[PDB]
Amino acid sequence: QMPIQRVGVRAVRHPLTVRTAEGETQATVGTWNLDVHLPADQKGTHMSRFVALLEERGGPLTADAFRTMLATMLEKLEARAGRIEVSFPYFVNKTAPVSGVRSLLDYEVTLTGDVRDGLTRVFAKVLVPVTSLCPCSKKISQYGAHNQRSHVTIDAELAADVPVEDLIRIAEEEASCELWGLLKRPDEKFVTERAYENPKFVEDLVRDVARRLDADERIVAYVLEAENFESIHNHSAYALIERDKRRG
Amino acid sequence: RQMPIQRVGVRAVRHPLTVRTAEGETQATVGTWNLDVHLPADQKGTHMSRFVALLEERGGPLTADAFRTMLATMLEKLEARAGRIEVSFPYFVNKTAPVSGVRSLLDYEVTLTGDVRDGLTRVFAKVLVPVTSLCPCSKKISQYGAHNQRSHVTIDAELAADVPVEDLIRIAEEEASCELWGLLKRPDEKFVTERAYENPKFVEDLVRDVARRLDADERIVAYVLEAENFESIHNHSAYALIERDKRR
Amino acid sequence: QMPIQRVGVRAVRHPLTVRTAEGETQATVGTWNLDVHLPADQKGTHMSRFVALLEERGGPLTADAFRTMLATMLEKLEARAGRIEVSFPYFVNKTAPVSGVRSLLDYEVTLTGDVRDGLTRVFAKVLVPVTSLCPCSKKISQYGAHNQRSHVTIDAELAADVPVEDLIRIAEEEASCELWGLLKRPDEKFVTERAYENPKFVEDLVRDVARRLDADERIVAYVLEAENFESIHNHSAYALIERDKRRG
Amino acid sequence: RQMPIQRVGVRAVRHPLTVRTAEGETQATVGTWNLDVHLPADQKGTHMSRFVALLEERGGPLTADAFRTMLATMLEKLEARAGRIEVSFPYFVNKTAPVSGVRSLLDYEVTLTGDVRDGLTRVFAKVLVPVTSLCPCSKKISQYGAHNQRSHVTIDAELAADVPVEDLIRIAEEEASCELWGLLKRPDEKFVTERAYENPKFVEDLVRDVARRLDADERIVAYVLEAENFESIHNHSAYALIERDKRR
Ligand SMILES: [Mn+2]
Ligand SMILES: [Mn+2]
Ligand SMILES: [Mn+2]
Ligand SMILES: [Mn+2]
Repeated sequence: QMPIQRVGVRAVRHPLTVRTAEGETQATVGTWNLDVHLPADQKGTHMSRFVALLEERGGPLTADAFRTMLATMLEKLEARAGRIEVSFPYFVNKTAPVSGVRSLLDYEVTLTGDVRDGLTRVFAKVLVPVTSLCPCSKKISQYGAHNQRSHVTIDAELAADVPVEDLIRIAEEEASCELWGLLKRPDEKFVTERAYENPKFVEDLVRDVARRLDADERIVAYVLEAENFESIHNHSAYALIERDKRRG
Repeated sequence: RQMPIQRVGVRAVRHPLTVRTAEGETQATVGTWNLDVHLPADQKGTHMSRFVALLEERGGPLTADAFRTMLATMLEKLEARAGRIEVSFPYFVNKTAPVSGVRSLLDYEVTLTGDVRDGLTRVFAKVLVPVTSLCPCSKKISQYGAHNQRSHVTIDAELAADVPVEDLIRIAEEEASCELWGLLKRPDEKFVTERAYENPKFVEDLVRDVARRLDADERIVAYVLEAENFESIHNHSAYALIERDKRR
Repeated sequence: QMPIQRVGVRAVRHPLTVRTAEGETQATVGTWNLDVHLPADQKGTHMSRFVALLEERGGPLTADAFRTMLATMLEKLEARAGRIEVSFPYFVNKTAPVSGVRSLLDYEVTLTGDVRDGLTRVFAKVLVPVTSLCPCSKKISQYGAHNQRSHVTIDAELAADVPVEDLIRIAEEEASCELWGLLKRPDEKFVTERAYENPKFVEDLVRDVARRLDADERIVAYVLEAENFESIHNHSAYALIERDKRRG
Repeated sequence: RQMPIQRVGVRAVRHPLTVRTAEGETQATVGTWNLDVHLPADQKGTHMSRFVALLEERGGPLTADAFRTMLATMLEKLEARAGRIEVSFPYFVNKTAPVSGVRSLLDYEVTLTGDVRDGLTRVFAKVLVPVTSLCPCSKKISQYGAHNQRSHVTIDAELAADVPVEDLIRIAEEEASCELWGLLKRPDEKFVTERAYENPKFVEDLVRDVARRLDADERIVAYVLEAENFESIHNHSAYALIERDKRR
């Protein structure tokens, strides 16, 4: 006797191909969460149809194909509102700072689509691993400064199409240092020095990243998180910034 | 860096906890704490150290009113005007088997959240209840048998007035095809298998039946109800979400 | 002043391509654990070299390439003993029982190589999701019978090259019913009936699977596990069988 | 089906636990239990129900001797001659900060295993100690700074004579670059940053230093020691394993 906002399949693991900024087609494994709105006067959705769209679907998952999948799901399941969400690991070939030795780095990307109330919204979320270094530990200590691996997460509601790599760079750029999978000894020296030279508190990280998200038209709203897995503790330091530019 | 941060603090701090039962008995459980505060735009950083001190000093059972005293003490000790406390912990209920009566303990995952922002104190209670599901379709189409799977019903509830988790569990255990038990006897296995078969329910029916009972409690202003069936026939889960705010 | 049996990198996520029994090349994401033995008179291994073998390596990961990687690692790291281990999700296009509707299913495959004491050993481990159904619940109940999703894991030490798909079939074949991602209504009926018709206890599952591993020459030893995620309980039923045919 | 099963029983049963401290104080913690028995070849199946009954009836602190009484009661109640009990739980130790002395609790993950097979009773103790690591290479090559990461040292120890976990933690906390604390003050952050810098250690050095101290305890017949550095500079971990059996 009541409508259900989300009703559908969840945790469907299924192969995916994305297209890199470099034009390459990247093959990965995704986890899909496809759901639809059920009108009160409807007893139940057709669950076999979700798995069928995933099997029928083909090609690289471009921004346009993503939107075409959301519409195809609503037409095939006979719905007016619904959401599609896929999570997958994404890889970028990076270049070491001094040696130039190429190596891959792994990011976690979640892509979401949602049509409700005649409005379609696309969301880009990337978790970017980075190195942080406390400025206090550096300032009060004769030698050394505590450093920890950090996870910067950018859940951005796109006003225009934004490459995930555009969000990864903002993260790596405003971080004390960015992670690389292979580092030569000349490279270990530079990363250890540049981090010490650029110590940033979690409040500084999220602030420095937010300013650049603020200044981007393609981002109408975003949730920004930064977690420092403190070496000196068994807990983490956490900071979240929420901004909807449509406010006002 | 001239920008406020809605949430800065410590994350994933495990620490021993004592809570108060509906009976008023105290249960000892381990908790994972999240303590964060709002940071003004002209403030460089909050005191991470103080958040842990509040956990070490705090003692005694975690009564609702005690949870509200802690949220104020946090703002008072970290010199903030807004902030949130989150704590999740396993919760046990001695259960009575349906036919034999053999007592057995069942575990649940409870999360309490308090939040002060814009001069409003809001308390939440989220519980995960483990329950059995049985497909109405399998039962009708098949000559014999009916596929059944373990389900997870999650009730996140903003409580205008305090409500025991026991009260939340009941709405889910009662509205499920059948409740779970740790110890069952041959008499009790027959009842659970027969009763579940006699009350088949789709993920859509389950959330709808739990919503109607959550809609009828004055204490619960708002809620986000989730039901996930781990389908035996597939390696993917069925899902349904109902969100209701009684203010709107 | 002492040797270290395993010393190296761990949790290196990195893209992988395997070749299916159907000749196809399957692209997936792997997690690598590459380690080497350190002689007492050696202070430390070269960790940058592990990541370099992964970046340098190419082609589908065939059984032969896997062995050639283990040797290349020992030669490149200047070791006499060492281990390589990659974990990745693997997909098979299955056909529904009555409708024939094709759909993918996801398995977790771990491949291990180890050279020690002049002996090289290759191990194949596949986790196969399956449906189980209690024979007691069926025997003591007027209607219905409890059914749960199960995970059958086969860690087999190969005496000859064995396709992972050969191990997945043994698992799906001796199970009450095998999982399919897309099932039509004719298909739901068959899977619900065949399971009820073939109820098997966890002790029966592992026994029925072991007999077929026993009778396979390509398997010199294996660890077999079966976990039933009981619908009627919040815990699981577990059975493990260990067999080394070289015993005697 | 004419084949023995080395391990049949229940898995992942969470249940509240009380353990005894080296001080003799009792600590309340939640446990996840694994109770299995050996099944003869001519036996169709063990009684799953009895395993949970043993957990409900059992009370009082989990003293070593009490753990050994439970292993016998299990074989006696399930009518078996071989079997294993495993229980893992968070463990806390009030810690004292190095300069200020501010007490703070730190958590560890402890796993106790008992095993009767071939008429031998074997007790084990596995603990995970959270510790900080600092690279000796970064310290030498770099002009300023030194990269540091949180590490996990795991000691699995077959105990001929009972040993408190406190004794295991000490060997790891002492042999690490620096121990972890929940609450630290500006004086204590300086000490930890300086001390860790003053005692750099490679994953290989750490396991080697912990082994020598584990080799010198008569109570510990055998052990598998693991050390994993979550390197800040990379998204992958350093690893080292040392396995020693003092019988061989
Ligand atoms: Mn710090
Ligand atoms: Mn069904
Ligand atoms: Mn049963
Ligand atoms: Mn290093």
